[PDB]
Amino acid sequence: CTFFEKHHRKWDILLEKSTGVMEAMKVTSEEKEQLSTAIDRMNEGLDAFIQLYNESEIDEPLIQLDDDTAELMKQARDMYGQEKLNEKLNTIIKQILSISVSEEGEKELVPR
Repeated sequence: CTFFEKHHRKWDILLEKSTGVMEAMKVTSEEKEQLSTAIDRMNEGLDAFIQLYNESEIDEPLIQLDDDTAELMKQARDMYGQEKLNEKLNTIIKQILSISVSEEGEKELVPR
């Protein structure tokens, strides 16, 4: 992202800055810090990166891909909800997770 990669390390930057700092990008307005950030890069960044990865950032050698990101949205969605906005995040995450970014795994393994 800041070295060589472009978006390959950006999606992780948006997921690492959005709900990976809890202020560096979580205290931008809350509603705008989740939406603006859910569209900022998640817009074409997700639709793109996803169309390039569709694993949640697997290509990127970090841990795997599931925890690489899931661990982020998990710790948040398990600690507060995703960014302390669960109230509205549930939709922001459900949207940025149902948009087919989670892992294009039928929404998430099993729907029902």
